Amino acid sequence: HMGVRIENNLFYVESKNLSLIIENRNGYLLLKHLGKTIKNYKGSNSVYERDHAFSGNPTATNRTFSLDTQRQIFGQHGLGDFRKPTIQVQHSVTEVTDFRFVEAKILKGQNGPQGLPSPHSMDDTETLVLMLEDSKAQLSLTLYYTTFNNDATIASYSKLDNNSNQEVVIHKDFSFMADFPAADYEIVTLQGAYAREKTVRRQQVEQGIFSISSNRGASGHAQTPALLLCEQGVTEDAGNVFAIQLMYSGNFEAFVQKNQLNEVRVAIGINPENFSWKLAPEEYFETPVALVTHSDQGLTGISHESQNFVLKHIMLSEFSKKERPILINNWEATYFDFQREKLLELADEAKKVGIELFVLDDGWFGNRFDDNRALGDWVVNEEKLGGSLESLISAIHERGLQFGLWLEPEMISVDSDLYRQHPDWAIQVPGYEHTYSRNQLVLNLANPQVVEYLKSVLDQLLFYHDIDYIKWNMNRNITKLGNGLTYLETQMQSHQYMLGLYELVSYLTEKHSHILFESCSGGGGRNDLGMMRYFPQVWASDNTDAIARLPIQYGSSYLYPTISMGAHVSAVPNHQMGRMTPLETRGLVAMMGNLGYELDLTNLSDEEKATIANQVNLYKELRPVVQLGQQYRLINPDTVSNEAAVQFNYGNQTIVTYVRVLSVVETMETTLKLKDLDEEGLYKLQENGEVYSGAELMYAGLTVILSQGDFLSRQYIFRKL
Amino acid sequence: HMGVRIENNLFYVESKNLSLIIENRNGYLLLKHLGKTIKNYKGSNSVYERDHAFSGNPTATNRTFSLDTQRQIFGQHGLGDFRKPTIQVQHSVTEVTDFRFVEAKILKGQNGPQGLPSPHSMDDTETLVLMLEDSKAQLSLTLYYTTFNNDATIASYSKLDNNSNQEVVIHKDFSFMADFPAADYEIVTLQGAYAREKTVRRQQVEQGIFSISSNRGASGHAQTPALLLCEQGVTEDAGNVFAIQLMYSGNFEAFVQKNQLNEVRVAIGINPENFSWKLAPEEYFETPVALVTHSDQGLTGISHESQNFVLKHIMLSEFSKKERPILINNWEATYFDFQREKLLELADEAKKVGIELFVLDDGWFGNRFDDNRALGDWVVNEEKLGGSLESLISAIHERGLQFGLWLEPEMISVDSDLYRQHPDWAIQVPGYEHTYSRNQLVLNLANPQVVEYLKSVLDQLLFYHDIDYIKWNMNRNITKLGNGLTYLETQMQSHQYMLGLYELVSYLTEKHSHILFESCSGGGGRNDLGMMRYFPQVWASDNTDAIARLPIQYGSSYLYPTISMGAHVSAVPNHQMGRMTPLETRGLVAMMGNLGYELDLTNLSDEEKATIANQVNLYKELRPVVQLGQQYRLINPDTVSNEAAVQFNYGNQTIVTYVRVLSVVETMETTLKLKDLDEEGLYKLQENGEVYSGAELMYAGLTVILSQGDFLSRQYIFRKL
Ligand SMILES: OC[C@H]1O[C@H](O[C@@H]2[C@@H](O)[C@@H](O)O[C@H](CO)[C@@H]2O)[C@H](O)[C@@H](O)[C@H]1O
Ligand SMILES: OC[C@H]1O[C@H](O[C@@H]2[C@@H](O)[C@@H](O)O[C@H](CO)[C@@H]2O)[C@H](O)[C@@H](O)[C@H]1O
Ligand SMILES: OC[C@H]1O[C@H](O[C@@H]2[C@@H](O)[C@H](O)O[C@H](CO)[C@@H]2O)[C@H](O)[C@@H](O)[C@H]1O
Ligand SMILES: OC[C@H]1O[C@H](O[C@@H]2[C@@H](O)[C@H](O)O[C@H](CO)[C@@H]2O)[C@H](O)[C@@H](O)[C@H]1O
Repeated sequence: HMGVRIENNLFYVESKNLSLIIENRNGYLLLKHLGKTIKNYKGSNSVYERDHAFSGNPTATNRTFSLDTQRQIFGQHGLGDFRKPTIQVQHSVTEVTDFRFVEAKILKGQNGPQGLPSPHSMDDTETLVLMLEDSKAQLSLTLYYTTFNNDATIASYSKLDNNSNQEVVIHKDFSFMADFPAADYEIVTLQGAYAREKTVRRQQVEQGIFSISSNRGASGHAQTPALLLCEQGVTEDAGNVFAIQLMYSGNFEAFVQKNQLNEVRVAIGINPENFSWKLAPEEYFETPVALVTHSDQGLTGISHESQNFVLKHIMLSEFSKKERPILINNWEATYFDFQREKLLELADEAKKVGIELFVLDDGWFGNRFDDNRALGDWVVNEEKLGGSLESLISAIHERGLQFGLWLEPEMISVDSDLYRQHPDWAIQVPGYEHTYSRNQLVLNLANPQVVEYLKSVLDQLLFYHDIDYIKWNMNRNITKLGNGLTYLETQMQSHQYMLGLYELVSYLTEKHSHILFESCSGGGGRNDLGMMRYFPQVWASDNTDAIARLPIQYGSSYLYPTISMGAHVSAVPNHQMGRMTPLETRGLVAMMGNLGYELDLTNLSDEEKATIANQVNLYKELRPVVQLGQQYRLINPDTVSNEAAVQFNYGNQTIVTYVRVLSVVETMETTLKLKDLDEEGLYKLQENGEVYSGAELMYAGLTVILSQGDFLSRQYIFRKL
Repeated sequence: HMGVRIENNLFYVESKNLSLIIENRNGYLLLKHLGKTIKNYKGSNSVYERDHAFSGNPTATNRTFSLDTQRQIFGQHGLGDFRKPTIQVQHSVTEVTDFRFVEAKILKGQNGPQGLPSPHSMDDTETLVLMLEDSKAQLSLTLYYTTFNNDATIASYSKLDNNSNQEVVIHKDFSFMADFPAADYEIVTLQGAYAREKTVRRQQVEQGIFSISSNRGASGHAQTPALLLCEQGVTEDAGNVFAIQLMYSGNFEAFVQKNQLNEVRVAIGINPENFSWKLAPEEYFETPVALVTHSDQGLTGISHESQNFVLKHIMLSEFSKKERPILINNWEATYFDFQREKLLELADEAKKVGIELFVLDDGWFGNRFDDNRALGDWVVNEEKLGGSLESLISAIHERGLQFGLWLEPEMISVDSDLYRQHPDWAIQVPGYEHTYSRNQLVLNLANPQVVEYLKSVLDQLLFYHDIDYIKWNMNRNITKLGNGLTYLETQMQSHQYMLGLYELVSYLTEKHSHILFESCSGGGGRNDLGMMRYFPQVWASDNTDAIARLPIQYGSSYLYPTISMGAHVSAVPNHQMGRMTPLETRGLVAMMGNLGYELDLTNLSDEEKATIANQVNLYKELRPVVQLGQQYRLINPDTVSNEAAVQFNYGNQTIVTYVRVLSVVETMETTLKLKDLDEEGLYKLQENGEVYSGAELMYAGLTVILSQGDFLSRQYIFRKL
C-alpha cells in the first residue's frame, strides 16, 4: 500500500518503492529513513545519542540530544545545529526561529504552491501536512510531502505564514533537505556551458560544502537544478541513487555538505543570493516544488525513474505521449536576411522532403534586421513578410506544413518603440547605466503592468493567427536589480519575475492548448522542470554540431525524456565548431533526439535533398521508438571516451545508434552489448536479415565495424519476431 | 671523481651523478646502492638480516642470511632465491649454478661484447670486471659495468665461459638486473602498435610480475626495450627515474617483479622465449649491452639523459650532430606505379620547393610490380627505371638532389629467382608449409652463406652506384623456426640471426660511412638502440597523419633524440586515418621531427607548392634548433589530452609548436608556459615583435588563441636578444 500513514510518533510517506519515514520527537522532526519501502519500522539505523563536543542542546541537563547531530528534514540556524540552514526568517531583532511540530494532516489528490509549476495527474496521491509553529515569533511553517503511486518519487514544498503583528523577512527557504548517514558517497550533477549544456559531472563527496547555483535570474546553461547522491561505486546498471530536483526556472542552489562527523546534508531550493521575501501580517510564502526520486538500478535506473515521472506528472498531458512534428527552422539558414520569396521556397523544399512544420525564427517583427533593436515591438513586419502574417501562414498551410513562430517576450531593446514609450519597464537601477547583453535589456516581469501588456499583445497574436507552434526565447541573464520602491522589494523582484513569467506562460499555454510551445534560452540556458511544466520540448543547445551534440544529448536526456530534446540537422562546416561531419552522422545524432532541420534546403544539391528525404522517411518510422520508447545508454560520450551509443526499445522495435569520434587504426573493433531484451526473444536485424536471440545480443553483443575516418556512425534496427 | 674504485669489500661504479655500489659478501654480490653519487658509503640502507619464513639459506645454522631476501645484481634459481632468475645454465643433470665472486679487475677505455652493438667514444670510461666461478660446474660468469664521465648512465653486459669438458646450454642470460628496496613505484614503458608506435604507458607497480617482451625476432612495434622505474608521483619536472634499456633489436624481455616482502626486481635482456645457447668446451657467450640511466629531474630529466647518452655514445659520430637532409620519398606518392618520366618530374618539383634528397622507394628491383614477388632479387629493373640506375642517379644529381634507395635485404619472396635458386635459405621447418606475412618470407641470416651473399650483393650495389642514402626495410616478423641441424641449433637461430644482421650492417655502414642509412620496419617495428648504433635515423611510423603522429612522436622521442625521428608531410585525406588535416598542421607536426615529404608533388596546386616551399624555407632555419637543440615537452598528447605542445631551445633560438585536436567552444584559452629560459633574458617573439622576459614566458605563459576548427596548430618563434 502507498500513500501517507501516521502511526504513533512516526509518519510514513509511501510512494512506489520509496518511503520517507519521519519521527516526531517532542516537537523536533527526525529523518529516520529515506529509501526503499519499510513497513513496521523499528529504528535499526537510529542515531546513537551521545555527547558530541561543541554540539549544544535545547536543555541544560541533557548533553546527548543535539540538533547538531540529529538527522532532520529541515535546517535552522541558532539552536545548536551548525549545518547549512534551509529556513531562516528575520523577525524583530533576530533571525532565530524555533519551529516545533504541532499537528499533522493528510490530503488526497491535487495540491501544490499557488503561482508555481507543480505536478499534475495527482488523483492517486496523498500529501502529508506537517504543521510547525514558532509560538514566540507567531510564525507557522507547514511542510508538504506528496506520494505517487506509479513512480519512486516524493514531492515537497513548504508554506510560511506570518501570524504576527509585524513585518517579517524570509532570508532562506529551500524546497527539500535530507540528512543522510555517514557513508561513502559520490554526486552526479549536470553543469557545462553555453554550447556545452548539461555536461555530466561526477565526483566524490568530500568534507566541506559543494554547491551548484544560479544567480542569473534563470537556471542557466552551466548548472541544472538537480543533484544525484549516489552509493559509492554506482554504475549505469547497479547501485542506489537519490535524485533531488527543483521545478523552478530562476535562481536556485543545490548543495551537499559533509560535516565534522562525516554526516551528509543535501538540499535544493531558491538561491539565498538575490532573495529576500517580506511578509506583512497574515501574508504567506510558498516555495517551489522539489522532487526526491530513487533507484537501486544505477544511473540508468534513475534516468528511467526521472523520465517517467516527468512524462506522467510534469510534461503537459496533451503532448507527453504525442509524436512531435519534424520541423524546418530558418535561423541558421538565413539569419535575419530573409523575405517572403525565400521563405516559401524553403517551405517548398521542406515539403518535398516530407518535413511537417515550418518555423519562422527571429527577424519577422518591428525593424528587427539585426540583433541590436526591436525587441519588445511584436508588430508584424509586413514589408519583410511581403504582406500580412495571416497571408504568410495561409501560404505555409496551403503547402501542407504546420506554421511556427519565434518570440522573445521577456526582453526589450533600447532601440524599440516599447523602450521609447516605457523605459522604466526594463530591469535597472536608478542612476546606473544599463548593463547590456546581446545589446538588449530584460523586461521587469515583477511589474504587473509588464505582465498584463505581454498577456494582451500575445493573446492578440495567437487568437488572430493560425499558429501551430511557438518557440519562446530568452537570450540574456539579469543584471542591475533596483526596480523596487525599497531594498526589500528589489530583493523580491527576481522571484516575482519568475512568478510573473509563470502567470504569463501558464495563461497562454492553457488558453492556447493546441499550440506546441518549445522553450529556448540561447539553446539550453533554462532547460529545467519548471519550464517543462508548460513547454513540452526545449531547444537543447545552439550547438548543432553532430559530434559536439553527443555529450549535450547525454546530459539533456539524463533526467528529462528524449521527447523534450530538440535536435536539428544543420549545415557544414558547422557554424559553432567550424567542423565537417557526414550528413549521415548529423542525421543519426539528431535522430537520438526530437528531430528537426535547420539549414538552407534551397542551397543543397539534389543528392543532399534525397538524403534528407530518406532521413525524414526513416525517422517517421523511428519517431515512436525514440520519442515514446525506453532509452538505454550503452557507451557514454565523455571527456575520455572516443565513442557514443544509445539504444531505444519500444514494443517489438529495438534500435541502436553508434558514433565514433576520431578514426582509429590497429585497434580491435568494439563489442557493443544491448540491454533489456528477452533472452529467448528472436531479433531480426534489418540490415543483414539475420535473427539473433536476445541472449546473444545482450551477452555476446555486436562487433562494431567502421571504415577509416572521423565522425562516422551507424544504426542497427531490430524487429522482435 | 668518476670511474671505478675497489675499496675493501665495496666496488664503486661511478658515472656522472650515478653510482652503483656493490658489496662482496663471502662470494655473494650485494647491491648496496644504485642512484645519486655517494662517497665513503657506510651502509645506512643495508638489508636487515632476519629469519624470513620459507626463505632458505646456504648454511644450516644461519637462518637470517638468504638469497631470497638480499638485494643482488644477478639472479639464480635453486639456491634459495625464488625471484625470477637472470642467469640459468644447464650442465650435466642440472640447471643449478652457484657462481661465486673470485676476482675483480678494472679496464680503461673501449670494450664491449664482440658481434653486438655497444657504446662508442669510450676514452673516458672505466669498466669494473667481476669474475665469478662455479667451481663444480667449471663455468665462469664475468660481469662488466662501465662508467661514463659525461652522462648519468652505466653500461652492463656479461660473458659466460664453459671451462668444463662437456657441452652446456644457456637457458637464461639477461644483460642487467637490480633489486630495489620496497617503496611505492610506478613504471613507464613504450608500447603501442603498428601505426601507433611507442605509446607511452604508465602504471603502479603491483605485487606479482609485469613484463613487456618480443618473441617476434625483432623488438617490434608494440614494445620498446626500455623500462623506467619511477618514484611514486614523478612528474615531467620532478622525481627520481631509473631507465633500463637494451642495445638489441631481436627478442627481448623487460620485467618488474614485486615479491612477497614488497621488494622490487627489474631486469632486461634477451628473451628466454625462442632462446637457448649451446657452449662447447672453451666456448663463451656475451650478452647485449644494457644501460641504466638516472635522473632526479622527472621524466624530462630522463629524456634528456637518455637522449644525450644516445647522441654521444650510440648514434654514429659521423651523423649525431649533422643536420639531416629534407627528403622526398615517392612511396605514398606512387606506390609501385612509377617509371623514369614520373620520377624526374617529381624530382623537378622537389628541387623547386628546395628539397635536398630524393629517395626511390619500393618497386625498382626484380619484377617488383606489387608486394607479392621479387624480394631477394636486388637486380635493377632497367625497363622500369628507363635505363641504368647509374643514369637515373646522374639525372637526380644533375637536378641538384642527393639520391636515396630502398632495400629490404632480410627478406625473400617465394616468387623470386633467389627462392627458385635457394629455397632452403628461408626460415622454415622441414615438413611444414610456410607461414606468410605480406606474402613474403624471412631469410635465415643465421646461415653464414646468406650473410655472405647479402654482403656481396649490397657491396656491389653501393660501390657501383653513387648513392647518398639507404632506407633499410624489414616488413614481417619471424615464424616457423626449424633451420637447425638439431633442436638446440634452432633455439640459437633467432639470436644468430641478429648476430648475422649486425655483422652485415656494421660491415656496410662502416665500408660506406658517407651514406646516411635510415632504418625502417613497417615504420617503427624495430626502433631500438641496437639499430640506432648503425642507422642514425628511423622511419618512426607508416602512420603519416599529422594528428595520429602526435602520441607517436611523443613516444618515439621519449628516450631517443629528435634527430633520429623521421617524419613526412603526406597527402590528404590521409592514407591511414582517412582524415583531412590542414597542410599547415601536417607541416608543423613533421617539423617536430626529422622533416621529409611523401606525396605526389606533381599533382599539387600552385598554392600547395608555394606552401611547401615556405615550409622548407622555414625548416632550413629551424632544423638546427629541432635537430641539435634541447627538447621540452609542454603538453603531452595522450588518451585524454586534447592538445600537444613541444618546445626546443638552441642557443639564442626558442621555438614552441602547439596543436589542438578537436575544436572547442566556450572554453577559456590554454595558458602555455615555456621552460628553461633565463629569467632576465629578453625574448623577442617573431610574429608580433614583442619582447618578453624569460620570467614572463615561464611564469605567466602564453594565452594560446585559435580559430574554430579541428587539427589547428601554431608556432611561436623567439630570439633571445
Ligand atoms: O495551512 C497551514 C496554515 O493555515 C492557516 O492559514 C491559511 C493560509 O496559509 C492560506 O492557506 O490561506 C488560508 C485561507 O483561509 C488560511 O488562512 C494558518 O493561519 C497558518 O497558521 C497555517 O496553519
Ligand atoms: O675474461 C674472463 C674469462 O677469461 C678467460 O677466458 C677468455 C675468454 O673468455 C675469451 O675472452 O677468450 C680469451 C682469449 O684468451 C680468454 O681465453 C677464462 O678462461 C674464463 O674462465 C674467464 O675468466
Ligand atoms: O536570434 C535568434 C536566435 O536566438 C537564440 O540564439 C542566439 C544566438 O544565435 C546568438 O549567437 O547568441 C545569442 C546569445 O548571445 C543567442 O544564443 C536561439 O537559441 C537561436 O535558436 C535563434 O533563435
Ligand atoms: O613496400 C614499401 C613500404 O614498406 C614499408 O611499409 C609497408 C606498408 O606500406 C604496407 O602497407 O604494409 C607492410 C606490412 O604489412 C609495410 O608496413 C615501409 O615502412 C614503407 O615506408 C614503404 O617503404
